[PDB]
Amino acid sequence: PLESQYQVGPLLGSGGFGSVYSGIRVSDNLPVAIKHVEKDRISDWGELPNGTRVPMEVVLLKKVSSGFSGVIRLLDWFERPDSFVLILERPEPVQDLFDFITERGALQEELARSFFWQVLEAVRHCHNCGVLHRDIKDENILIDLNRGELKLIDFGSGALLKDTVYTDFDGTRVYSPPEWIRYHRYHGRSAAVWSLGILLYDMVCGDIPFEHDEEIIRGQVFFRQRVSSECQHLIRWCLALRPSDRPTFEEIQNHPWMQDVLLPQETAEIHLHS
Ligand SMILES: O=c1[nH]cnc2c1sc1c(Cl)ccc(Cl)c12
Repeated sequence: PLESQYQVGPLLGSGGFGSVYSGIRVSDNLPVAIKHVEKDRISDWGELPNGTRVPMEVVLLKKVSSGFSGVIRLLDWFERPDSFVLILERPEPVQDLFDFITERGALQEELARSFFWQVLEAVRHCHNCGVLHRDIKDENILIDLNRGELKLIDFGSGALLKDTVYTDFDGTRVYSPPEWIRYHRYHGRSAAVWSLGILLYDMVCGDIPFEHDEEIIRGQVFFRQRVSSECQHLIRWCLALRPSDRPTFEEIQNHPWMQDVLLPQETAEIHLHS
């Protein structure tokens, strides 16, 4: 044990999630990301199937790590006196969706469809595993640029999925539903669907629809870019003011805008230029 196991490269990012470095597993030259989180910046703690005091983020990542490639998988973790260190898979080359949208602007609908579909599969996988992400947004999605595959990251604001009301939240406010803003109360699935509507709008328009609380509460969607009526309808459906008026995951994936999605590799070859 100990970081004789890993060679450390450049800082890849830092923010609310901690600090993430590029890394190489010395053992087999596996590319990895190395994420440092300060103990004092951790509020939510859980314990393992084993039963040790770990950050909730480790509990959640363990529950979603395995066969599916929709989430960036936890390979290992270490405790330090003042911090935890997490070793995560690193696709190469990779770009986060926020940066991809910054570089390219509003996405063509065919591309947004494939991207949005993969996000839905990823979020469904988390929920099936009993994990609520609570911070779905472009900054928390990585693109494996050669494979055309999207991967969910930073579960540091998430929770165990439950069927009762959540009264806490520490994700991104501008992706948070009106019921959180007004009442400080939400249910996990319908909150997630709201965040998915914001993300979808973000993809086809090149920015998020709401910046202020009053915009969120009003729920009035203005399309700033040319977007098909089918896409507008799905977006408007996801952004329903009443949580029960929002579509289920099945209803989203069965929507006419979602039909005939590109395969990931088709997506990379057409849009990411493989
Ligand atoms: O978990 C993460 N949080 C924040 N950033 C990242 C991760 S993984 C990862 C990988 Cl693999 C490549 C590049 C970045 Cl910036 C991140």
